[PDB]
Amino acid sequence: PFNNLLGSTIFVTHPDLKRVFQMALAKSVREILLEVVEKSSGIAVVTTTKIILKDFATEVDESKLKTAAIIMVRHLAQSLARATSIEPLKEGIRSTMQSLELDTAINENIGIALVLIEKASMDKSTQDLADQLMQAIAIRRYHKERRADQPFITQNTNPYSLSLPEPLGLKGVTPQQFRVYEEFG
Amino acid sequence: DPNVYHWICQLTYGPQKEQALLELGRKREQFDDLAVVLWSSFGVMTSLLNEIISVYPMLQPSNNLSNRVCNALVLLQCVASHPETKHLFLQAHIPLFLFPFLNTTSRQRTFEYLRLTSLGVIGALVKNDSQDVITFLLRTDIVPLCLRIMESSSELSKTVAIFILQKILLDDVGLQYICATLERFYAVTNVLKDMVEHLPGRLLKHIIRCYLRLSDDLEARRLLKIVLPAKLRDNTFTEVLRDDVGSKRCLAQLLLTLNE
Repeated sequence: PFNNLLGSTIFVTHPDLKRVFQMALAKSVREILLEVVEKSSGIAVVTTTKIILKDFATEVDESKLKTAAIIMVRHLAQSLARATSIEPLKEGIRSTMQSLELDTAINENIGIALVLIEKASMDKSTQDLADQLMQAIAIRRYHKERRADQPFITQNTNPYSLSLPEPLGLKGVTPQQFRVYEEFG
Repeated sequence: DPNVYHWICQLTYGPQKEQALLELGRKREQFDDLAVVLWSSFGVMTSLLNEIISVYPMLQPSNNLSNRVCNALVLLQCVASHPETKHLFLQAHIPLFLFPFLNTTSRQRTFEYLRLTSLGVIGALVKNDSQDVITFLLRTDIVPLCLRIMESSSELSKTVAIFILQKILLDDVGLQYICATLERFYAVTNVLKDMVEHLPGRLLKHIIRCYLRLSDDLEARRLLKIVLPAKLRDNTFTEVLRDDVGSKRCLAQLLLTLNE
């Protein structure tokens, strides 16, 4: 659609064919968009929820939880989106093209279509998580205001993480190094 | 013990971390532990998952990169099949990241090992016989995907594929999903029929096991009467079946269950 479908030759540079091409991409996207986003984000928010809470059990400053919670589920969804959408999109993009050299043209412009299924599956992921992190975000607000100098959480289970060793395990608070791991990627 | 802590530390932070992945993978068979240590440890699961998700753009067609991620896969395979960490791993929706790997059709030795290692995880996930695993797997396109593997590619990956299926069929919930419809029934039967004609090996013992399982369902028991591969009814496989008692007792019963 926008930005001329650059760069390419043929289908991009021929106006009559340019129209039916843009119509093929849009129909391709709208077809799998609903199917992909629901499933991908569904795995993203769940798999991050269980991971983050386990690792962050001793962590305070929900802003520091939110920061590492958001970027984890966002990037993980965007990665599961592109990977999921790539194959069926193209196969559909060609299938809807012949009905109404191809691979060379579409592989240049498949970037846009992918970016939408990413952006969409990301935002619904950041949403569904925030609603499911509410109880975990709230239970730390009470423990922040009501009891300050006290140790943190141990909400349900950390039986084997009660072990001693160096920062492969739960501490106090999460050290700057441990918080750096989930701070990047 | 304390050559492990340093490697795990490296895996999370320390620069090499492929060597550590290699080392820890080699020592994964001892102490009957470290499965819990891998899960309970901070940053490990996030890191192990990061190794996997870095292979996604590479799925367009490789090399040692495929060996690196394969080492992270056996690590996850170690986490799986461990009673403490199994249901935690399962309920954490981690294994669902291994399906795009399994979707790869490439027959290169690399992608052959990729799928093979990844198959080991799911195979280990069903190894301990837990019903919640089955009901989780049937949520997904796994069973049709295994069927793709069973007919083609490598005898090794096939042996893993037929095993995973046999486990699902063994469960009452799995035997319901398969053999629910003719579309799903004839999807599995034809492949099993193909492998028998296209055929010591374990592939035969598992195939017989699957038929004997499908012999339970009466609606399946009827259709199998006609749809049974004649090779099994014949004596063709007898010679190789003399060495396996269990395979013989299952095949004999399958024939006994067949007809009336």
